[PDB]
Amino acid sequence: AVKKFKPYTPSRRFMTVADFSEITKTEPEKSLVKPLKKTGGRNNQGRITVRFRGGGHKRLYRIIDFKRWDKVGIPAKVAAIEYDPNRSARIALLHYVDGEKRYIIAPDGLQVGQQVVAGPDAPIQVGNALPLRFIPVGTVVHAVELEPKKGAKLARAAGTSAQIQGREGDYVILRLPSGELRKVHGECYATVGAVGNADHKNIVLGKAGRSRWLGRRPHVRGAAMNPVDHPHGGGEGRAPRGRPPASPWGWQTKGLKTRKRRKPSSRFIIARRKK
Amino acid sequence: MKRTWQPNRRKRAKTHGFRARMRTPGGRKVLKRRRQKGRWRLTPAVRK
RNA sequence: GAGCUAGCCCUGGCCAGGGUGAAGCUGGGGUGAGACCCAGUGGAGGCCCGAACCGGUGGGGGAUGCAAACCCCUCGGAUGA
RNA sequence: GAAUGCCGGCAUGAGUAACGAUAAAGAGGGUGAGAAUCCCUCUCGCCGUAAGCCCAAGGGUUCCUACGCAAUGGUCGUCAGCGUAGGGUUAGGCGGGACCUAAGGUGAAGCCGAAAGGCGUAGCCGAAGGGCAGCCGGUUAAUAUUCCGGCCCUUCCCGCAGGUGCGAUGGGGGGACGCUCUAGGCUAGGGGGACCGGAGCCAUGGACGAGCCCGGCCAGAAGCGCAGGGUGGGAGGUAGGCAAAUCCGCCUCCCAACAAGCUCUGCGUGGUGGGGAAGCCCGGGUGACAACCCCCCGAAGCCAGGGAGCCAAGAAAAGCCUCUAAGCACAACCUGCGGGAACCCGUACCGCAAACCGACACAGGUGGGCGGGUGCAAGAGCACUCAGGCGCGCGGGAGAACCCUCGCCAAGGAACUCUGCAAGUUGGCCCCGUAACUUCGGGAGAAGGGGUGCUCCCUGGGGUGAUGAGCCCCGGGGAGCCGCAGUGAACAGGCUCUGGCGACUGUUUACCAAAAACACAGCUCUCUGCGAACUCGUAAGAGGAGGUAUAGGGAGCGACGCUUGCCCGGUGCCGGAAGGUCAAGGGGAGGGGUGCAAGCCCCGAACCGAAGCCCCGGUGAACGGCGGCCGUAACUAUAACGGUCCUAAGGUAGCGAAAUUCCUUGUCGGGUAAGUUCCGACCUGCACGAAAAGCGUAACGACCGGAGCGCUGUCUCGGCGAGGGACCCGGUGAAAUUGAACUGGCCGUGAAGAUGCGGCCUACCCGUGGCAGGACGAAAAGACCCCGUGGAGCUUUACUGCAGCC
RNA sequence: CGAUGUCGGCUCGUCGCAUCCUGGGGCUGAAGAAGGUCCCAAGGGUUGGGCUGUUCGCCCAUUAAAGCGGCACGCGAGCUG
RNA sequence: UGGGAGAGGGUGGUGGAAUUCCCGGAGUAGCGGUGAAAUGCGCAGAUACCGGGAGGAACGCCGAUGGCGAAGGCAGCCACCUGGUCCACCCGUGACGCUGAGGCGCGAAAGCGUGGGGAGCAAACCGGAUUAGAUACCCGGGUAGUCCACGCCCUAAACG
RNA sequence: CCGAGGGUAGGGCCCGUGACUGGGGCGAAGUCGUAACAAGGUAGCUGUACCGGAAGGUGCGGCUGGAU
RNA sequence: GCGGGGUGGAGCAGCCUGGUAGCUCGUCGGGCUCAUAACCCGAAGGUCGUCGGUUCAAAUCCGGCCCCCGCAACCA
Ligand SMILES: [K+]
Ligand SMILES: [Mg+2]
Ligand SMILES: [Mg+2]
Ligand SMILES: [Mg+2]
Ligand SMILES: [Mg+2]
Ligand SMILES: [Mg+2]
Ligand SMILES: [Mg+2]
Ligand SMILES: [Mg+2]
Ligand SMILES: [Mg+2]
Ligand SMILES: [Mg+2]
Ligand SMILES: [Mg+2]
Ligand SMILES: [Mg+2]
Ligand SMILES: [Mg+2]
Ligand SMILES: [Mg+2]
Ligand SMILES: [Mg+2]
Ligand SMILES: [Mg+2]
Ligand SMILES: [Mg+2]
Ligand SMILES: [Mg+2]
Ligand SMILES: [Mg+2]
Ligand SMILES: [Mg+2]
Ligand SMILES: [Mg+2]
Ligand SMILES: [Mg+2]
Ligand SMILES: [Mg+2]
Ligand SMILES: [Mg+2]
Ligand SMILES: [Mg+2]
Ligand SMILES: [Mg+2]
Ligand SMILES: [Mg+2]
Ligand SMILES: [Mg+2]
Ligand SMILES: [Mg+2]
Ligand SMILES: [Mg+2]
Ligand SMILES: [Mg+2]
Ligand SMILES: [Mg+2]
Ligand SMILES: [Mg+2]
Ligand SMILES: [Mg+2]
Ligand SMILES: [Mg+2]
Ligand SMILES: [Mg+2]
Ligand SMILES: [Mg+2]
Ligand SMILES: [Mg+2]
Ligand SMILES: [Mg+2]
Ligand SMILES: [Mg+2]
Ligand SMILES: [Mg+2]
Ligand SMILES: [Mg+2]
Ligand SMILES: [Mg+2]
Ligand SMILES: [Mg+2]
Ligand SMILES: [Mg+2]
Ligand SMILES: [Mg+2]
Ligand SMILES: [Mg+2]
Ligand SMILES: [Mg+2]
Ligand SMILES: [Mg+2]
Ligand SMILES: [Mg+2]
Ligand SMILES: [Mg+2]
Ligand SMILES: [Mg+2]
Ligand SMILES: [Mg+2]
Ligand SMILES: [Mg+2]
Ligand SMILES: [Mg+2]
Ligand SMILES: [Mg+2]
Ligand SMILES: [Mg+2]
Ligand SMILES: [Mg+2]
Ligand SMILES: [Mg+2]
Ligand SMILES: [Mg+2]
Ligand SMILES: [Mg+2]
Ligand SMILES: [Mg+2]
Ligand SMILES: [Mg+2]
Ligand SMILES: [Mg+2]
Ligand SMILES: [Mg+2]
Ligand SMILES: [Mg+2]
Ligand SMILES: [Mg+2]
Ligand SMILES: [Mg+2]
Ligand SMILES: [Mg+2]
Ligand SMILES: [Mg+2]
Ligand SMILES: [Mg+2]
Ligand SMILES: [Mg+2]
Ligand SMILES: [Mg+2]
Ligand SMILES: [Mg+2]
Ligand SMILES: [Mg+2]
Ligand SMILES: [Mg+2]
Ligand SMILES: [Mg+2]
Ligand SMILES: [Mg+2]
Ligand SMILES: [Mg+2]
Ligand SMILES: [Mg+2]
Ligand SMILES: [Mg+2]
Ligand SMILES: [Mg+2]
Ligand SMILES: [Mg+2]
Ligand SMILES: [Mg+2]
Ligand SMILES: [Mg+2]
Ligand SMILES: [Mg+2]
Ligand SMILES: [Mg+2]
Ligand SMILES: [Mg+2]
Ligand SMILES: [Mg+2]
Ligand SMILES: [Mg+2]
Ligand SMILES: [Mg+2]
Ligand SMILES: [Mg+2]
Ligand SMILES: [Mg+2]
Ligand SMILES: [Mg+2]
Ligand SMILES: [Mg+2]
Ligand SMILES: [Mg+2]
Ligand SMILES: [Mg+2]
Ligand SMILES: [Mg+2]
Ligand SMILES: [Mg+2]
Ligand SMILES: [Mg+2]
Ligand SMILES: [Mg+2]
Ligand SMILES: [Mg+2]
Ligand SMILES: [Mg+2]
Ligand SMILES: [Mg+2]
Ligand SMILES: [Mg+2]
Ligand SMILES: [Mg+2]
Ligand SMILES: [Mg+2]
Ligand SMILES: [Mg+2]
Ligand SMILES: [Mg+2]
Ligand SMILES: [Mg+2]
Ligand SMILES: [Mg+2]
Ligand SMILES: [Mg+2]
Ligand SMILES: [Mg+2]
Ligand SMILES: [Mg+2]
Ligand SMILES: [Mg+2]
Ligand SMILES: [Mg+2]
Ligand SMILES: [Mg+2]
Ligand SMILES: [Mg+2]
Ligand SMILES: [Mg+2]
Ligand SMILES: [Mg+2]
Ligand SMILES: [Mg+2]
Ligand SMILES: [Mg+2]
Ligand SMILES: [Mg+2]
Ligand SMILES: [Mg+2]
Ligand SMILES: [Mg+2]
Ligand SMILES: [Mg+2]
Ligand SMILES: [Mg+2]
Ligand SMILES: [Mg+2]
Ligand SMILES: [Mg+2]
Ligand SMILES: [Mg+2]
Ligand SMILES: [Mg+2]
Ligand SMILES: [Mg+2]
Ligand SMILES: [Mg+2]
Ligand SMILES: [Mg+2]
Ligand SMILES: [Mg+2]
Ligand SMILES: [Mg+2]
Ligand SMILES: [Mg+2]
Ligand SMILES: [Mg+2]
Ligand SMILES: [Mg+2]
Ligand SMILES: [Mg+2]
Ligand SMILES: [Mg+2]
Ligand SMILES: [Mg+2]
Ligand SMILES: [Mg+2]
Ligand SMILES: [Mg+2]
Ligand SMILES: [Mg+2]
Ligand SMILES: [Mg+2]
Ligand SMILES: [Mg+2]
Ligand SMILES: [Mg+2]
Ligand SMILES: [Mg+2]
Ligand SMILES: [Mg+2]
Ligand SMILES: [Mg+2]
Ligand SMILES: [Mg+2]
Ligand SMILES: [Mg+2]
Ligand SMILES: [Mg+2]
Ligand SMILES: [Mg+2]
Ligand SMILES: [Mg+2]
Ligand SMILES: [Mg+2]
Ligand SMILES: [Mg+2]
Ligand SMILES: [Mg+2]
Ligand SMILES: [Mg+2]
Ligand SMILES: [Mg+2]
Ligand SMILES: [Mg+2]
Ligand SMILES: [Mg+2]
Ligand SMILES: [Mg+2]
Ligand SMILES: [Mg+2]
Ligand SMILES: [Mg+2]
Ligand SMILES: [Mg+2]
Ligand SMILES: [Mg+2]
Ligand SMILES: [Mg+2]
Ligand SMILES: [Mg+2]
Ligand SMILES: [Mg+2]
Ligand SMILES: [Mg+2]
Ligand SMILES: [Mg+2]
Ligand SMILES: [Mg+2]
Ligand SMILES: [Mg+2]
Ligand SMILES: [Mg+2]
Ligand SMILES: [Mg+2]
Ligand SMILES: [Mg+2]
Ligand SMILES: [Mg+2]
Ligand SMILES: [Mg+2]
Ligand SMILES: [Mg+2]
Ligand SMILES: [Mg+2]
Ligand SMILES: [Mg+2]
Ligand SMILES: [Mg+2]
Ligand SMILES: [Mg+2]
Ligand SMILES: [Mg+2]
Ligand SMILES: [Mg+2]
Ligand SMILES: [Mg+2]
Ligand SMILES: [Mg+2]
Ligand SMILES: [Mg+2]
Ligand SMILES: [Mg+2]
Ligand SMILES: [Mg+2]
Ligand SMILES: [Mg+2]
Ligand SMILES: [Mg+2]
Ligand SMILES: [Mg+2]
Ligand SMILES: [Mg+2]
Ligand SMILES: [Mg+2]
Ligand SMILES: [Mg+2]
Ligand SMILES: [Mg+2]
Ligand SMILES: [Mg+2]
Ligand SMILES: [Mg+2]
Ligand SMILES: [Mg+2]
Ligand SMILES: [Mg+2]
Ligand SMILES: [Mg+2]
Ligand SMILES: [Mg+2]
Ligand SMILES: [Mg+2]
Ligand SMILES: [Mg+2]
Ligand SMILES: [Mg+2]
Ligand SMILES: [Mg+2]
Ligand SMILES: [Mg+2]
Ligand SMILES: [Mg+2]
Ligand SMILES: [Mg+2]
Ligand SMILES: [Mg+2]
Ligand SMILES: [Mg+2]
Ligand SMILES: [Mg+2]
Ligand SMILES: [Mg+2]
Ligand SMILES: [Mg+2]
Ligand SMILES: [Mg+2]
Ligand SMILES: [Mg+2]
Ligand SMILES: [Mg+2]
Ligand SMILES: [Mg+2]
Ligand SMILES: [Mg+2]
Ligand SMILES: [Mg+2]
Ligand SMILES: [Mg+2]
Ligand SMILES: [Mg+2]
Ligand SMILES: [Mg+2]
Ligand SMILES: [Mg+2]
Ligand SMILES: [Mg+2]
Ligand SMILES: [Mg+2]
Ligand SMILES: [Mg+2]
Ligand SMILES: [Mg+2]
Ligand SMILES: [Mg+2]
Ligand SMILES: [Mg+2]
């Protein structure tokens, strides 16, 4: 994992790339891809609404199966594991004995050539999807639905995992990747195992050029601006913040909680995140 | 050096042309004003 | 009003030639097995030199200009943000 | 009569500057009223990865021909992109449309908004992307893949024949894709030929030659050959591809497998149709029955959807093939052949420019293709040159100062100056050689040196061919020759040492700043559980993201190394079902108005009562802040030590006269003959200090300092030379400025700096080339400063309000 | 203030004399040589470097001497910046 | 060849006690801590008690003056993989041995890098005492670290 | 041709010296504390880490060369 | 120029609000100790920088003069 480079340019010193050894197929499934329209961070008004975005490599979108409960009981062979540019995780190509072909995000330890299945009866085995209530308490799990039949919402990123801690009634207790303890409904599906490609966080981008490849445009500090641009803008020479550190839009950016207080899911959060 | 006028027949007709004016309230009131003033040409002329 | 300019989007196009010689690979040495070393092969890079192309560092000229920002000498980048 | 008034007219500056790249001209002969300027010829010069040719955009008749010169043309004009008139643009195959989708735009459904309108799936529109059938030659004063000729092809309609379960918008396949590198075989293009065809040529000392000079092809259907691309076959099951499906997907089995077969392109050949030079002669004719061949170089182009490697993971849709559904199987579709049918728009000409963008025939700007030869290591570099195109729309003289651009310079060599600014120097290739330091890559083209041409001889290997000759590509050795000098011309780093700052490549104030500023990988804090946070929007709806805490937002810091100390009293943020305060509301002790009264009507205390605030803690890579005085050691001096006041706590490591040090050129050391700068130290740091990070750091820098070598007209100290101007003559002819002017010096006076007043002095009238002391010269109603109860941007614990949030 | 360009340098000077040198003197605590001090005198002369933007100053090496001031702190329609 | 004892080593798994935190109940004026105290914690309901939950680390009794390892070192339990080692038999090879400069590997704690984890403990640090002072010992806290993975470090009263 | 050597350029080892700086040894009667030797008044020592005017203190692990 | 300050030997209270000078340390005497320090018991020492005024009365309130810190000195 994590391929290094000799320092033969200044930027190769620290640049590390993924080793891609789990990949078995280097071109996507034509039936499962569609064009991913780059927004550049512009909304339908044409206005930049998320700053410093654009100019990254072209990408096609892989249709990922975040349901899996609509092919209950139909086994599928893991045909390949493919590089997906729209997500940190790797993806897995499934050939259902049905004849259907679908993508899922590749959990850790998944081996090409094995079988996976989904349903209340599925073996508790890496790559299988079951309603949260049928999964043994204590087992790690990923790609979890937050509400039944609404699609997998949590624990989708590379390396991430949610652990089933307990259950009460129609709900089980998860420890999300963040360390929040949340009640999620038992009928919500989830895939046992943690998401693969855990070495994803040890990638050293290496140079400004690699952030540009990813579509991330240069970020300009508030302190680098003028008072017409930002609370931190101006001052003769360099200047400390000189007020509570704030965003471009005025709100404080150090500590100020921003989750809506009266949000209904508060009743279902047992403990706010850790660390 | 590169100057400000860079003629473009398509850009001309799609920006100031008759159909662009007719679409919007401000564009219609232009044609209204130039008609009321007696302008011989209500819109820029372009060859196409 | 974005036919200037700024950013982004979609679709195309361009970048003479020369230099350096990463990983890998093969063979050889090495070891219990290795690490690793050696040669060859290989052809990486916001690598090197340099036109087109993109710039505008210093100096001179120009100053009712050839020109409301130009000309000459010089200089930066030139597979890349 | 004044408003730097307004409009117009006309002056002044002035026959002045200028006449727009220094690529360059001269003669002859024509035409004409008139000729440096038009035409022809000869000579000369310039471009030749263009200053030539071809597309696209933009322009819109500017194209061709006749007639013409008033204005336009920076001069002239008989000429012209000018005036007048006539003529000129021909397509089923080229481009666009009757085809397809991309962003985007629009938008039946639907959603939202006082109105106007905003949004929005499908669908529609939308191209320089996909798809699609024409190549060569000839002809016109002007069009040609368009007309003509030869040879080809496409679709539509109808018909004949043969074949088949036919039939779609729907299912499926395909279309269909990146970057870098790249194989085989060709083509374009080019070099050579003692071979082939040609008008001729023999000069001025020689050559009648294996001499010089010129040319030696282009297109082509079927077929064939070479090269590649694409592609398994069959059967059984089937629940998936939102109906169906023999298709496609998944499973098994048999055979086929670096093939082959089938298919599709490229190239070659190919019936046939064209082309065909110099030279001579008046665009043509001839050459000419022209020849038309061999060898080599050879693409970035073609075969193509080839191959390999890599990560940053690389449109869509139709045409097309297949499946079937309604329907229909007198159909319909497929294949072959035949006849017929085939519309609309563009097509002139300019197109790196005198016709496009710059008010101009403006030294600027403008996308794509072709871009020949030789030599220089290569090349689109450089020099010369082909094809082709130009000498730039004022000239002729003169040979001053001075200016520009350029060349050389004795002795010295930075002494110049803020600074080696500028200009020298160095300069490509091959070989020898190359330090501190380092993150082991680098530093490095370090530094420094040697070689470089020509002739003869010997010889090694590679491509092609064949294993040989020839041509071509890398070489190795020996002996020589010439010159001041052999990358003999042109293009082509000066080097080093040492600090500061920023890791680095990048980015920036278009048009005075390119930097140490911004960005940057990286680090940390913080927010965000997804209908996320946040952002734009009244909203709907979007972005975030078809992402999910290894994720996304915000903030600071800024590779890396070693680190980042103490203060939570104030502000911020965070936590805290107590307490306090707290609005509307609840409550109603209790008063009031009025009425005959029931009543109607008003005021109203305790008490209950959110967030916020108070209060209680937390919290620094949150805002920030990190002491004073007095005394003390057995020489002095200085305090490890102590005393006391204060604080929320009293600056830790590291660093320090610094991009920070006021006193200050501090002091000492180095370098220098001499050093306010520089480097190294010291520490009484006016006024360093730890993510507004602290101290370092290899590499990097058109950054900013200091020094040395080299070399120089930078200088001592200037001199000469060249060209373009300046000067003169012919042509054309501005400008700002301007109260009028008959416009001298001194010493005085004057609103305090007088051509203009006084006194004295000096002075015949008018120019031309020059110089800048004055005319408080010109320019711009001073940017500085103040004044205005003038304006704007910005800030905040100024006031007040609003969005948003609670 | 409907603009009088501001330091220093370079270039070009010109003037004053309260004289730095050179020429002429008196007094000296002037033996000589060399000084001091004052008087007359503006004719001429009054160097080259290191440092710093500097004027100034310090220093190096010389000198007969290394004068001080005015001229819009002379001089930017003369230059530099 | 046949047998044995053992915390020898590595991987994965897992068991109970305790501590802390969290939630529910119950309950009230103190708890804690010391030489004595104060800081601290507690009517915002602590301490002490019961039930539930989460998480990390370490394995009581067995346990010994014991065992294994070359040393460093190794202790709940289970399975796997693996080293050493002793006895028996007297079967096989026939001196094949001993030591070992260099070399290579292993090497307690602390420490370092990148991830993770973090209950208890605890350098640094804050606070309360003590004291002339108290940058200490004692008390309340508390960051590294202690734990896991990979990679470094290679020291020792590494001692018999 | 070679050739003493001369010149230019860059290296390597040694020596002397250098503002200042770092500890070290020694030095009849200096200042501060009392870390060690007794359980030295917190048993000592230890490798490491961090801190502090100074001896030293503390953490982790080790040793007995620890008293009772 | 503007602000604060001077009081036993040392560092600080009292000033504002007139009458009363106080805290820690040091010093001096005694104690414990073999002795010193620490510790314990007692005590001395300040006319409040100086002058002038106000007042019955000034460390205190008001003016100088001295002195010591601190802040400022900007536009050219
Ligand atoms: K003025
Ligand atoms: Mg790397
Ligand atoms: Mg390396
Ligand atoms: Mg992978
Ligand atoms: Mg598709
Ligand atoms: Mg998107
Ligand atoms: Mg839209
Ligand atoms: Mg935008
Ligand atoms: Mg945003
Ligand atoms: Mg953006
Ligand atoms: Mg993602
Ligand atoms: Mg992936
Ligand atoms: Mg739920
Ligand atoms: Mg990273
Ligand atoms: Mg990307
Ligand atoms: Mg930034
Ligand atoms: Mg700023
Ligand atoms: Mg700024
Ligand atoms: Mg703005
Ligand atoms: Mg604002
Ligand atoms: Mg603001
Ligand atoms: Mg600010
Ligand atoms: Mg600023
Ligand atoms: Mg700023
Ligand atoms: Mg500042
Ligand atoms: Mg501040
Ligand atoms: Mg703020
Ligand atoms: Mg908000
Ligand atoms: Mg949470
Ligand atoms: Mg421009
Ligand atoms: Mg344009
Ligand atoms: Mg157009
Ligand atoms: Mg167009
Ligand atoms: Mg347009
Ligand atoms: Mg529009
Ligand atoms: Mg229009
Ligand atoms: Mg409308
Ligand atoms: Mg309207
Ligand atoms: Mg209307
Ligand atoms: Mg009309
Ligand atoms: Mg209009
Ligand atoms: Mg444009
Ligand atoms: Mg290029
Ligand atoms: Mg080379
Ligand atoms: Mg390979
Ligand atoms: Mg320039
Ligand atoms: Mg220069
Ligand atoms: Mg100009
Ligand atoms: Mg130019
Ligand atoms: Mg040039
Ligand atoms: Mg370059
Ligand atoms: Mg009047
Ligand atoms: Mg006026
Ligand atoms: Mg007027
Ligand atoms: Mg007028
Ligand atoms: Mg007029
Ligand atoms: Mg008139
Ligand atoms: Mg006139
Ligand atoms: Mg005139
Ligand atoms: Mg004149
Ligand atoms: Mg002129
Ligand atoms: Mg001119
Ligand atoms: Mg002539
Ligand atoms: Mg003429
Ligand atoms: Mg004429
Ligand atoms: Mg002619
Ligand atoms: Mg050429
Ligand atoms: Mg025009
Ligand atoms: Mg005319
Ligand atoms: Mg006429
Ligand atoms: Mg004219
Ligand atoms: Mg003209
Ligand atoms: Mg005529
Ligand atoms: Mg025509
Ligand atoms: Mg035709
Ligand atoms: Mg039609
Ligand atoms: Mg459209
Ligand atoms: Mg098209
Ligand atoms: Mg495409
Ligand atoms: Mg076509
Ligand atoms: Mg054809
Ligand atoms: Mg033709
Ligand atoms: Mg004709
Ligand atoms: Mg069919
Ligand atoms: Mg179909
Ligand atoms: Mg495809
Ligand atoms: Mg694709
Ligand atoms: Mg050739
Ligand atoms: Mg052919
Ligand atoms: Mg089926
Ligand atoms: Mg003939
Ligand atoms: Mg190409
Ligand atoms: Mg191709
Ligand atoms: Mg790549
Ligand atoms: Mg589409
Ligand atoms: Mg029928
Ligand atoms: Mg058929
Ligand atoms: Mg039609
Ligand atoms: Mg045409
Ligand atoms: Mg050009
Ligand atoms: Mg032209
Ligand atoms: Mg012209
Ligand atoms: Mg032009
Ligand atoms: Mg040629
Ligand atoms: Mg060359
Ligand atoms: Mg000319
Ligand atoms: Mg020209
Ligand atoms: Mg002339
Ligand atoms: Mg003359
Ligand atoms: Mg020239
Ligand atoms: Mg020369
Ligand atoms: Mg000469
Ligand atoms: Mg000379
Ligand atoms: Mg020199
Ligand atoms: Mg010299
Ligand atoms: Mg110099
Ligand atoms: Mg000079
Ligand atoms: Mg030179
Ligand atoms: Mg050269
Ligand atoms: Mg060196
Ligand atoms: Mg070296
Ligand atoms: Mg060096
Ligand atoms: Mg260095
Ligand atoms: Mg190295
Ligand atoms: Mg090089
Ligand atoms: Mg040679
Ligand atoms: Mg020769
Ligand atoms: Mg010779
Ligand atoms: Mg160079
Ligand atoms: Mg930089
Ligand atoms: Mg910078
Ligand atoms: Mg830095
Ligand atoms: Mg750095
Ligand atoms: Mg670059
Ligand atoms: Mg600028
Ligand atoms: Mg500007
Ligand atoms: Mg501008
Ligand atoms: Mg700048
Ligand atoms: Mg730059
Ligand atoms: Mg910037
Ligand atoms: Mg940087
Ligand atoms: Mg970092
Ligand atoms: Mg908004
Ligand atoms: Mg989305
Ligand atoms: Mg950086
Ligand atoms: Mg380092
Ligand atoms: Mg520290
Ligand atoms: Mg605080
Ligand atoms: Mg606070
Ligand atoms: Mg607090
Ligand atoms: Mg209300
Ligand atoms: Mg409340
Ligand atoms: Mg503060
Ligand atoms: Mg200092
Ligand atoms: Mg200094
Ligand atoms: Mg410094
Ligand atoms: Mg500074
Ligand atoms: Mg400072
Ligand atoms: Mg200083
Ligand atoms: Mg000095
Ligand atoms: Mg010295
Ligand atoms: Mg000092
Ligand atoms: Mg800060
Ligand atoms: Mg700062
Ligand atoms: Mg550095
Ligand atoms: Mg740079
Ligand atoms: Mg630079
Ligand atoms: Mg120098
Ligand atoms: Mg030098
Ligand atoms: Mg000169
Ligand atoms: Mg001349
Ligand atoms: Mg004339
Ligand atoms: Mg004229
Ligand atoms: Mg008059
Ligand atoms: Mg008069
Ligand atoms: Mg006169
Ligand atoms: Mg006169
Ligand atoms: Mg006066
Ligand atoms: Mg006067
Ligand atoms: Mg007069
Ligand atoms: Mg008079
Ligand atoms: Mg009078
Ligand atoms: Mg008079
Ligand atoms: Mg006179
Ligand atoms: Mg004249
Ligand atoms: Mg004149
Ligand atoms: Mg004058
Ligand atoms: Mg002047
Ligand atoms: Mg004047
Ligand atoms: Mg005046
Ligand atoms: Mg004047
Ligand atoms: Mg003047
Ligand atoms: Mg002006
Ligand atoms: Mg005005
Ligand atoms: Mg004014
Ligand atoms: Mg003005
Ligand atoms: Mg003023
Ligand atoms: Mg006012
Ligand atoms: Mg007023
Ligand atoms: Mg005002
Ligand atoms: Mg303004
Ligand atoms: Mg005026
Ligand atoms: Mg003026
Ligand atoms: Mg004399
Ligand atoms: Mg004189
Ligand atoms: Mg001065
Ligand atoms: Mg000075
Ligand atoms: Mg003398
Ligand atoms: Mg003077
Ligand atoms: Mg003046
Ligand atoms: Mg002055
Ligand atoms: Mg003055
Ligand atoms: Mg002056
Ligand atoms: Mg000037
Ligand atoms: Mg000046
Ligand atoms: Mg002037
Ligand atoms: Mg309480
Ligand atoms: Mg209570
Ligand atoms: Mg936990
Ligand atoms: Mg035996
Ligand atoms: Mg170890
Ligand atoms: Mg305390
Ligand atoms: Mg032991
Ligand atoms: Mg000799
Ligand atoms: Mg002791
Ligand atoms: Mg003790
Ligand atoms: Mg301690
Ligand atoms: Mg006190
Ligand atoms: Mg008081
Ligand atoms: Mg009182
Ligand atoms: Mg007292
Ligand atoms: Mg009293
Ligand atoms: Mg100011």
